Amino acid sequence: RATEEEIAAINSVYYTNPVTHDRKLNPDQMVYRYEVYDYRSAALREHQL
Amino acid sequence: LNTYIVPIYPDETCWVNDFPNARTEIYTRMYFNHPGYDDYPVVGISWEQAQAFCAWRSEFFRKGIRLPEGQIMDDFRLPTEAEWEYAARMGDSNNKYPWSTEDLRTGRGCFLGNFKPGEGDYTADGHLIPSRVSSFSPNDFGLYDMAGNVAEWTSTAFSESGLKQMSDINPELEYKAALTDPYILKQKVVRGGSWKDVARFIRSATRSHEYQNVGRSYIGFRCVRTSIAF
Amino acid sequence: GGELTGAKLSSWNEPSPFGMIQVPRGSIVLGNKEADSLWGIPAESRPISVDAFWMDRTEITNAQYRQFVYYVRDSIIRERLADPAYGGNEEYKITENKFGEPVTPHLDWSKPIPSEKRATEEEIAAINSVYYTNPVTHDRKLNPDQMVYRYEVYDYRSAALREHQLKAAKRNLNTDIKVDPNAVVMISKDTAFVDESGNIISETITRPLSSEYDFLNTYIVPIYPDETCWVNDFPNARTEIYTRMYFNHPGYDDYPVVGISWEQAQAFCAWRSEFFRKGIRLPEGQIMDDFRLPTEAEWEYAARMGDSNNKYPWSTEDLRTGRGCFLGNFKPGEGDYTADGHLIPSRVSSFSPNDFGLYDMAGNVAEWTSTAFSESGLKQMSDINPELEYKAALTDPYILKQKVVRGGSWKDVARFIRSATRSHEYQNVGRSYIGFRCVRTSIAF
Amino acid sequence: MIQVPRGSIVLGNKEADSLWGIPAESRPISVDAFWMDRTEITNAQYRQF
Amino acid sequence: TLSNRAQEFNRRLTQKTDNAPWRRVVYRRVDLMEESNAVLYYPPRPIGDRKNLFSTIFGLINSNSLDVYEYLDGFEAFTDQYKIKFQEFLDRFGIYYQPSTNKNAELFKVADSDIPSAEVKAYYVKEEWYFTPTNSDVDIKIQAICPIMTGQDEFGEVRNQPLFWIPYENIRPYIARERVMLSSLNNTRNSTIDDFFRLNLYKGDIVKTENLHNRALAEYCPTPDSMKMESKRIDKELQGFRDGLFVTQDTTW
Amino acid sequence: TLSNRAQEFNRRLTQKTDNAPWRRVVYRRVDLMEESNAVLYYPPRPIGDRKNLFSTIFGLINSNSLDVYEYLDGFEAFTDQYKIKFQEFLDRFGIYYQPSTNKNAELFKVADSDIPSAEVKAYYVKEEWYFTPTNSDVDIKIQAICPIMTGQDEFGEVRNQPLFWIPYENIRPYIARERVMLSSLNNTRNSTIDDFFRLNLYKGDIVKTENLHNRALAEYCPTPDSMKMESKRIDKELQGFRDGLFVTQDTTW
Ligand SMILES: *[C@H]1O[C@H](CO)[C@@H](O[C@@H]2O[C@@H](C)[C@H](O)[C@@H](O)[C@H]2O)[C@H](O)[C@@H]1O[C@H]1O[C@H](C(=O)O)[C@@H](O[C@H]2O[C@H](CO)[C@@H](O[C@@H]3O[C@@H](C)[C@@H](O)[C@@H](O)[C@@H]3O)[C@H](O)[C@H]2O)[C@H](O)[C@H]1O
Ligand SMILES: *[C@H]1O[C@H](CO)[C@@H](O[C@@H]2O[C@@H](C)[C@H](O)[C@@H](O)[C@H]2O)[C@H](O)[C@@H]1O[C@H]1O[C@H](C(=O)O)[C@@H](O[C@H]2O[C@H](CO)[C@@H](O[C@@H]3O[C@@H](C)[C@@H](O)[C@@H](O)[C@@H]3O)[C@H](O)[C@H]2O)[C@H](O)[C@H]1O
Ligand SMILES: *[C@H]1O[C@H](CO)[C@@H](O)[C@H](O)[C@@H]1O
Ligand SMILES: *[C@H]1O[C@H](CO)[C@@H](O)[C@H](O)[C@@H]1O
Ligand SMILES: [Ca+2]
Ligand SMILES: [Ca+2]
Repeated sequence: RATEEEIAAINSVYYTNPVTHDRKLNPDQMVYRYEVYDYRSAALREHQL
Repeated sequence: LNTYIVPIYPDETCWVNDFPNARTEIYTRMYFNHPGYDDYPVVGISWEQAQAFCAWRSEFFRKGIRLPEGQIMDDFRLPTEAEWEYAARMGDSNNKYPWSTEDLRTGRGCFLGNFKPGEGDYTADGHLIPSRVSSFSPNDFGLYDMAGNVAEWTSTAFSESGLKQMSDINPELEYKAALTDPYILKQKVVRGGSWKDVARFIRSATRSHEYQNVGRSYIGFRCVRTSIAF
Repeated sequence: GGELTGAKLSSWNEPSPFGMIQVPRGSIVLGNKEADSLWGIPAESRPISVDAFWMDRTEITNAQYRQFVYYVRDSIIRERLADPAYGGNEEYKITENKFGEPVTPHLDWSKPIPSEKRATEEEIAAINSVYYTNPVTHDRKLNPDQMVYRYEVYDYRSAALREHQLKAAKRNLNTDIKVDPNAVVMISKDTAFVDESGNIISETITRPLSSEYDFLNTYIVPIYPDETCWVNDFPNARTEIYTRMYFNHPGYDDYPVVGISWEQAQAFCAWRSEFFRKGIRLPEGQIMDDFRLPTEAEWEYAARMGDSNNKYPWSTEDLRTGRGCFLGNFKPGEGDYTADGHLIPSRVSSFSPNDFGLYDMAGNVAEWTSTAFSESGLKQMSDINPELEYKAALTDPYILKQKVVRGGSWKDVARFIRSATRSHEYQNVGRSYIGFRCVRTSIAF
Repeated sequence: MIQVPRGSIVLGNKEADSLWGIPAESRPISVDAFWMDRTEITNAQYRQF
Repeated sequence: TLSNRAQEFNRRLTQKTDNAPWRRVVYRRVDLMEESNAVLYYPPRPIGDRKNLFSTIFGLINSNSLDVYEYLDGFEAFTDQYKIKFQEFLDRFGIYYQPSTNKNAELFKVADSDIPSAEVKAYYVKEEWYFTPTNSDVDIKIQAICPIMTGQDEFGEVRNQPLFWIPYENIRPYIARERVMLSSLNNTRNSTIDDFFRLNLYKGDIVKTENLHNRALAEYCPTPDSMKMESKRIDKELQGFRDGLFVTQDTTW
Repeated sequence: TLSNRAQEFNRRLTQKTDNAPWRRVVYRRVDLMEESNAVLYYPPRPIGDRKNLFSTIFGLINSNSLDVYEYLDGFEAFTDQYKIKFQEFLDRFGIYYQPSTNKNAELFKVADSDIPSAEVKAYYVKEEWYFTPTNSDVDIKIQAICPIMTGQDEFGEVRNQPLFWIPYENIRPYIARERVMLSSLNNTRNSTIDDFFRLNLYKGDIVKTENLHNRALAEYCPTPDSMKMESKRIDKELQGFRDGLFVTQDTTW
């Protein structure tokens, strides 16, 4: 039920084996971004601003 | 502030790479993609991928709760090796396994976990590869598969003398390795034993280790969350 | 957000194969603990574990293989009918949709092949192209040089190897080691084609790893049984009658097929997998495992019913029942093949089955396995799902093309019908005492 | 998740194997209460991520 | 000469003990005057194209296709410092030789009578038992072998002399092609020396273990009976580790 | 060469006894001729790149990467006054040497046979037991180690000569990288000398204690049996302090 550009955007994350023709999520595209604040390192006495 | 961008898709090729000269590509093709394995522990997951999953879980949990002003919650995380060993043995120093008895089978001859009981004999307990979770009895605490099935990641960095270098209270040996650090500095502790381990390694006191970027067909993980209790 | 529920997959339906039984997962000590001490062969034993699989109840019969041969004949005849050289009738080769969309050219099996009496001159020529008539005896038989099956197989296990990753940086996880651009990984694959002259050209291409096509192997194999084995295996014997009638007589229809080489058995398994997939509807995402020859570990485990106390496919240590009836078809006496009632392979299921329900695991015909033969292979294989797989290069020495054979046959002594005795044969050799059955990895929980 | 109460335990084993050549190392420690997953993470749970 | 398929297969058929959580190095004296051990002895002298293990080793050394190292008492070092010079091995052990008529594949000319094919009557086998991390099974890997020449001691008495250390990886490709017979009751040449070593068909008693003091069995076992007793004790230790790995035979439940 | 992460982690792993309410200094003698102590002995002489503790110490002193101080009777002083000069240590202990072909990481040229790596069969370990003020737990810290040469006393008899004192902080970085095997029954090199010392896997007897009179056990224990008895008594005192710290095993309520 999508459009052409929608289909392109959806397929951008999928990879198809040219031989056996299986469409699976591309592992090189399944990347998660996230930040963590080091509370313990910030609380160190030597790390006082 | 530490920023990470981690590829989080499981390494399904572990089945092929862990066991040369075996017909294990079927698991590389089906284990993570078959509906029949849905309730089986996820394998081929690296330490970094597990950390990313815990961060995503914390974000997901926060996104769906209304918190009164000032409330600060703790995030999901991998357990420390001390926390893991305390939970596996039901906080009792007389237990060698996640059960009261010293044997590995019940009075009726049934094994208490999924490991490699015999020589070349993985299926003595009824399962060759990992079984569906909750297939055996739980802890007194109520935990399943603390021995066998898949060995589990912990947040503790591995040191041959790490028990001596940790603290007495809430012990933790935490290391954030640098990218250019020697590969030997990037090992993390693993606990519990797996479907391919002899009875010695499913003991709750045995420590294993693995490199933080390596996924294995016998290493999974579970999350912990510090609880505010009085 | 929310809690940690699961992202479940859509349930699949598992089609139980016809003519097969289910062998459960388990463990067994392959080999014999005690040696003969007069055969001068040291005893080698090794405990292993295997997963559940479907296994053919009996060995492949003459009719079951004739189905494969007839499919090949019909496909070649249809390909020739829709060809300018022989016919020209394009109705035999679909190349477009009803809407006119160009599509992959493929045969249209819906339309029947013309009958010899009702077919025109060009159709008769196309049909006759796959037959050969003896100029002396005037006997019309399928031309073996024309009965060739083409098929491709993807090397999933080789593609999953860490050394074979398509990205160099992904070939080594040790961060102390840098990726060298000049490093090239050499890979080998099998290809086959038909030149303009009509001959089959097969070769092993060795090239640097660059794409997924490096893991695709193509074979064109002549699959007609080698009926002359009866004459060649037994000099100074009147065995040409079997060379003439064994694979061609209706009375031998339910007898195991012989004269089949390892390559022909692999081609038959590939055709069986293709047929099965063609005859089923699968929910989205469903993945099935193809029919294959058993590994020698799987064969030994199934033959002995997963019990290490069994030397044969029966509980008793004796070769006869309490009434003196033999439990299999082999050579029980000296120059006496008929002590069990049969001289040559008997009709399948002529004796009692296993506890697993398998027939003729001892005697009748020896059975091909997918394992490459090595004098120390039990030690070189893995503990779980053991397998020793070798894809020999076409220019490899002949010594490297031997495959393990299990079970013993109608011409074997009791020693070789033991479930632990290993034999071997060259992959391109068909014998009058070697058949095969297929297995299929089962998705069971 | 189930709740694990605060407590103390002697990590490690007092007696070694003497065939593995690994000396025994033991240390008593204390931990606070925490929630722990009842089972290890399954395929579907990671597929959600 | 080898194809890419063959190279891949061979590289897949090697034993890797890199991450073994348990290791044990054992030195065994394999005596060729015992049945199941004379496989490496037959024929005592070359019979047409048929040579025993030491004949093959000497033939390869006469070429430049095999590197051997001095047998040093206490330790082994397979480095270029200890690499053996063939010329200074023959006159050392009194092997009469003549100048070669071809400099290719023959450093010197030695007659079969001069080669001590039948005098070499024992071997030192350096085995490493290891526990596989991924598979959780015990295996044995051959590291090196040392031929022992047993000529007659000057002034009287007998004397066994180790010759050199041959790393097993160096000789493996050459002995994987030599087909031999494993029994006197069956003379079919269906196996190879490589299969003989990989299947562990040799029977020897332990003469040294990798211990913290670098002690050999002889240093604390005065008599041969005590040496046999100590070897049996060490073998019991190894079998005890193997048995204690598993629990399926413990019926105390 | 270390990263900032590694430096921070290392300085987080150091033991501090700054404000301990209780302390006790003990000089133990560890005999290398005992199993679980030969970890510092193997190999007696360098096997390729494998060296025992004294070989590493001697090599480090041959460079200028380690400072060692004279062993004085009665007290230890790690100051520039007592810094040992490598030149006036080889002749004093009969170690033959030749001029070095290089002056970088080589003060002189000493052969492996000349370096007394097998003669050093005992160590002096200076430990400090302390009570942690913030944590309330007992721990042991290593201050220095002295190799003892066990050569042959002139005119007969044996003679043990302490060589020098090596502050543990000076040698810690160098012995935290070399892997060793901790047992003769498992030859895996899964540990380091630093792990061996930090886990207190060595077994020695108390030869001295810090007391107000500066008395060594040898000055009031005339025989080896009495010295062993005194060492047992002092070990009992230490264990008694540790046990009396806590009251969780006193069911007299
Ligand atoms: C029949 O088989 C014989 C071999 O036994 C072939 O003859 C060979 O080739 C000819 C050209 C020469 O004379 C000789 O070399 C001879 O040995 C003969 O050509 C026929 O096989 C070929 O045609 C088949 C056919 O038309 O049915 C092919 O079958 C498959 O073809 C499709 C290939 O894409 C495949 O469709 C695909 O998969 C299905 C599941 C579906 O997704 C569809 O959309 C896809 O396109 C068919 O299902 C197959 O049956 C056969 O491969 C081919 O060699
Ligand atoms: C085996 O290999 C031979 C070539 O060595 C194939 O070629 C045959 O041989 C010639 C002499 C005859 O005239 C014909 O019979 C001819 O078909 C033979 O068929 C077999 O082919 C198989 O192996 C090929 C290989 O490994 O080279 C497979 O890949 C090839 O085909 C691909 C088709 O898409 C092609 O990819 C396409 O081109 C490249 C340049 C690129 O643009 C890509 O995106 C395109 O899709 C590969 O490069 C080819 O290598 C072949 O499919 C397979 O059947
Ligand atoms: C023979 O006896 C001596 C002395 O008891 C031992 O040292 C040796 O190991 C063997 O038992
Ligand atoms: C041996 O005996 C002497 C004399 O009593 C003591 O001084 C020493 O401590 C040990 O007991
Ligand atoms: Ca588990
Ligand atoms: Ca049969």
